[PDB]
Amino acid sequence: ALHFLDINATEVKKYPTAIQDIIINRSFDGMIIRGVFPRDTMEQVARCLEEGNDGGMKSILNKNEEFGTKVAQIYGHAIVGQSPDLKDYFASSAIFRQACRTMFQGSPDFEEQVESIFHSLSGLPVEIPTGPEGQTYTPATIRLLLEGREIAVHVGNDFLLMPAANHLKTLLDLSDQLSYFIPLTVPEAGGELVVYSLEWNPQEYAQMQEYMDDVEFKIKSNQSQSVAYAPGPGDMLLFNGGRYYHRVSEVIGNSPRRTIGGFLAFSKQRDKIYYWS
Ligand SMILES: [C-]#[N+][C@@H]1[C@@H]2c3c([nH]c4ccccc34)C(C)(C)[C@H]2CC[C@@]1(C)CC
Ligand SMILES: O=C(O)CCC(=O)C(=O)O
Ligand SMILES: [Cl-]
Ligand SMILES: [Fe+2]
Repeated sequence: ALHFLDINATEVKKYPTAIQDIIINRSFDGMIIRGVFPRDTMEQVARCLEEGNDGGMKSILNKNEEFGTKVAQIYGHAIVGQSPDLKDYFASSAIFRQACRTMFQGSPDFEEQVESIFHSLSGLPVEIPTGPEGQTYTPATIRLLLEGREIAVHVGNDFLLMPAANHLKTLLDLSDQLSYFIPLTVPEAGGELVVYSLEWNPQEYAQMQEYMDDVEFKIKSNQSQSVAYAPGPGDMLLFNGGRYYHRVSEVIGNSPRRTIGGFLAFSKQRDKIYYWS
């Protein structure tokens, strides 16, 4: 069974070892952190994406039509499924950061608030990784799930074994990568993070549709227990997506599910938190 804490964002400094407790000690598996961003800020950002005045965010929208209903539309390239050079990824990452910064209008700033949370939950400095030639990684991508669309089952630690993570790998501690996301908008029904009790195993691909099908088989071959979560707008769900297989259930109704999220992990020497998408 999976164990998620649930606290208000005001309390995050009282859980200074929370990230260590999830990744290293495994004393629990995730957290719902309520009101990390105000509801106003989330609505504002959602409007910016609706109305088009999004600081250039729509210029880096990846519809991912060649994968159908099993993925989301992603603003900015995610690290998943990129060429090891990451040329396109770094181009969109740069745009994502300035666009995100623009839409949040320091109310509060996305990166500052997210870093503040991760800092309070670890007592560590928090940074966005840097590429071989100084290129910024993106701190997040925005995931848009339209009606009928879901996010196929997968697990995060597989991503660190993909060619696109070749640089990241060198910066990171080999421990579990956590996932985080914050809903900007929630759907009328469905669109729940469903986490399975099945654990990723290092003793058991890189092409994407091939990967998704490989995991869906692995999920159907085990049929293990699951729990569903549906955090509200502005709530951060932080959990061990690296270890536990999970998906996002089909979005029911016309209201799209918009999340801003990514991943975080310890640096090589466990003296820093990196976060990215
Ligand atoms: C959606 N989504 C992302 C991952 C993703 C998948 N397949 C894709 C194909 C093309 C672009 C992205 C993906 C999987 C099912 C691994 C998706 C997991 C969730 C992601 C937001 C992770 C960056
Ligand atoms: O809902 C999202 O944006 C991502 C869901 C997910 O797979 C994760 O949090 O790792
Ligand atoms: Cl993941
Ligand atoms: Fe995930």
